Amino acid sequence: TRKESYAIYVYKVLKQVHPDTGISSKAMSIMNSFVNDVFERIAGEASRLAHYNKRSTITSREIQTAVRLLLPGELAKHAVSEGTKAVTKYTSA
Amino acid sequence: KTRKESYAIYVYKVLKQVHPDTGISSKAMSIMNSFVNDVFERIAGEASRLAHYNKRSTITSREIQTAVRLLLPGELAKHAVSEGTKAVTKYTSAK
Amino acid sequence: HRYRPGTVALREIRRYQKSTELLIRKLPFQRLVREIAQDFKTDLRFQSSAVMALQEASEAYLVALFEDTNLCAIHAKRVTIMPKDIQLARRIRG
Amino acid sequence: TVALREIRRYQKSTELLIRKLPFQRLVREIAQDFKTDLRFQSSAVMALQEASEAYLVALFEDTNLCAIHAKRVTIMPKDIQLARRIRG
Amino acid sequence: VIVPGEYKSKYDQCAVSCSFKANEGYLYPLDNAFFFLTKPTLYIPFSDVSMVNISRAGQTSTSSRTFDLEVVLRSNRGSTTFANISKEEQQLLEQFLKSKNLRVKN
Amino acid sequence: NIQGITKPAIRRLARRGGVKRISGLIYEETRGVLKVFLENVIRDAVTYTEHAKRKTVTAMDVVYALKRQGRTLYGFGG
Amino acid sequence: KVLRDNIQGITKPAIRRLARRGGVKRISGLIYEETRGVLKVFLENVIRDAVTYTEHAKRKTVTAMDVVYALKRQGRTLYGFGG
Amino acid sequence: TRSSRAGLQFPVGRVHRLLRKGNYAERVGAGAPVYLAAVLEYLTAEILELAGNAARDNKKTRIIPRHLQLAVRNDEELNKLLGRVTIAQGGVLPNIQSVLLP
Amino acid sequence: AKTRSSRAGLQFPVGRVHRLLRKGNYAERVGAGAPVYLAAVLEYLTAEILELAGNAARDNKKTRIIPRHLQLAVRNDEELNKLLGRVTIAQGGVLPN
Amino acid sequence: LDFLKQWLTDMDIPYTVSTINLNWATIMKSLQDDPYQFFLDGGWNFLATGSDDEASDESEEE
Repeated sequence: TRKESYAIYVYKVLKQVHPDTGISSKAMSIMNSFVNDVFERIAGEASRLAHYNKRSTITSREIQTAVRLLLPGELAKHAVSEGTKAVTKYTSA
Repeated sequence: KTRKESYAIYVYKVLKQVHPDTGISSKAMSIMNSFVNDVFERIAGEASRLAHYNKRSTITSREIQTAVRLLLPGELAKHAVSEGTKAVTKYTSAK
Repeated sequence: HRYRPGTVALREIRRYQKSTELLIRKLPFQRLVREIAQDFKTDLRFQSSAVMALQEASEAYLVALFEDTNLCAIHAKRVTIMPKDIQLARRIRG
Repeated sequence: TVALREIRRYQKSTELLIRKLPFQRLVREIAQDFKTDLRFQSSAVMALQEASEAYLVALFEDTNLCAIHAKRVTIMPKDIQLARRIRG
Repeated sequence: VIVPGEYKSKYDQCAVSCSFKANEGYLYPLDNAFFFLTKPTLYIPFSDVSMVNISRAGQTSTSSRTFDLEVVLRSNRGSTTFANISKEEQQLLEQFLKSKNLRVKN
Repeated sequence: NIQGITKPAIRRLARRGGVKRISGLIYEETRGVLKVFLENVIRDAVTYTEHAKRKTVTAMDVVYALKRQGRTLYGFGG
Repeated sequence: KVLRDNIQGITKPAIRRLARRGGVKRISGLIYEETRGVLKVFLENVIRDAVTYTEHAKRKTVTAMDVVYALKRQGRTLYGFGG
Repeated sequence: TRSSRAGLQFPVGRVHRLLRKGNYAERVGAGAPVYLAAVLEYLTAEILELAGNAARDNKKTRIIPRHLQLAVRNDEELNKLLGRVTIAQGGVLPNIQSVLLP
Repeated sequence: AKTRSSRAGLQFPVGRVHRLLRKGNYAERVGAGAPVYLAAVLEYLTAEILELAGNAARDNKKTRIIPRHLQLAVRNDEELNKLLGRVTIAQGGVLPN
Repeated sequence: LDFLKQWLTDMDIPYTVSTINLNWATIMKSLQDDPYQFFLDGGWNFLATGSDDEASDESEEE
């Protein structure tokens, strides 16, 4: 059966951040549940913000404010910088 | 002005149904409306979560029944499921 | 008559437990809040009901924290609260 | 003195201190009250046990802190209810 | 010989469990004494029993093994407090105590 | 500013809490705690406003911020 | 059928090793039964929510997914089991 | 009308629309708004009766937030349902520790 | 290029994340700008935790990362400890103290 | 840590870095009983770990 896993991409991220390092299946499950949890947190915050400002569509602005709220300070700064760079490259392409 | 919807009319109706003499201040009514909205939001969040968890689009009465069974401390939950099952039976009877 | 130490304090405990009034003064607290909010966005205006909400939220937080502080002191077998108690309470709260 | 080590040995380890099968039987015992014929997943049993382990560990941390405030190096039960109530 | 009593505890049981010296053990009533098992095995004869008292708190958890019973023996000046008793156990013990006509302080 | 939350007022708060005797360092330390908690709430409130494209801190936004923090408030918002 | 003393299955050395992992130095005797009770209350809370999720699921097995979901309601989410 | 059909006070049709608008699901059950309106009405009834009893105790005929706070905090169940919530102007239950007393 | 994750250049799946937001009913219709930014955020967070975990593993000298390393990094780093304070990492253990 | 290491090198005192724990009590008692028994059983190199456990995983791919 197909299983919805971020693991395939998480392994790529792991090798880019640290080439020689490997991962146990247990830690890999930790990361899969981590990505699911953070995704649900940010997406839920964006949905509430869309309802709160009465917008019917989530957008990059909602996601970045959701990041600003949920993340603490330093990760919030670096995450918003990386994310705005990411939407910037995507749009410029 | 804009049309702003609050549940105050129904809160006030129920307040007569239970204690006819007593009235409700506007501030306490705002508190009660906030409580009603929060309770509905919590129950709806849990019910939608259950439907998503179990791969069921439709929010049928069973989903909200589980939500009431979960969110509330149980000694209100037993009542709340009871009146609601009664209500669904009544609505099925009527058309 | 000269009240013995502590009795008037107990009287105030009963008094302000009965009362349902704001125990921090509105304009000093509003000035304080505005001073904090200078950092995040300068020249920011406040809805007055919003300021009231910040105030009562802070009151609830400090009241519960003083309850925990007093519990810590009574656990410490000391009637007078000390800062030690406040750190202990917040550290348990986490 | 071995008591002082005995803090520091188990702190490193990732082992689950509560023995596996008595926890399984406890979990099924609690299950029986709410529903019977319930066939738990083994993964579910380990998931329960790990959370219980962490919760008790944090509780004992707060307990020892309460004792240190009291000038008592021994945890007393008053520390347990104090930590529970302040945590809420 | 001593025959076990015909007095039935909670759930038809013949004894009641409670903690002592950091150890859980049973109490068995009998014709002329209470026998507390098993470390240390303690006899409390009714004739030597001076009086008993009950201590209780007010909380929702009172229904779960909370009430306490303190007995005094005057011959040895020995006071023993019996912790961890629930509502039904306390009621059955008190019923036994009136039926035996022992002095219950309060 | 934070000094405006003065010793009589801290005593009044502590008496509402239950405290009978109060040490002197309590006032300064409590002032610090109030500073910290107010920062925590206000950051979320003003962030909510920057999303909203308003220049004022609305009480509804305050309620949403306190909801996010978990220290929910009822009555001063819908 | 019926089980008893399973909470007593939590052993005194297990409680002491827990307290030592948590940093405790000297342990009073009364700690053990109350820690047993605290563990007990936490377990009925978690198990009640999990079993409720399963009764919604129309399933006779309490999946680790439902366990995680109950813990998430309790606000003590765990990573590593299911997803 | 459906609210009369289900014999309830809180609005079944309004709850149905608002559930649809909330994006809780692609589909929203027919008895879902009925059941949810029943639950919400029961909760309002419980809180209102407890607050009214507290108001009679406090010698009032309108319920102020102090009555709501007193009801919620004194009732063990409602304290758990609304534990994190703080009621505006509600105050704290009078509770004073034993050692403090003379 | 052809695939959306490539047109962005993101590792985590832009297209799949779009599908998840669309199916989750988080809004009536999710915009096309949102999923790219979200996938970027998840990339950055996973990268941070993975770097810290590998660093802890290098102190331990073990090449593989284990949930002990994962929990050690999370608890020790103040910032990510605020992000995941309520979380418990399974078989993580407790830090020395 | 670097300052401590430089200071100890200046004092000319060999140092050890490790993570394991044993008593101080039993080592003191045994070494009063015989100052050389611990050098016989390997000296201060025993703190260095040679074989504690083995940990691994099957695989991680998809």
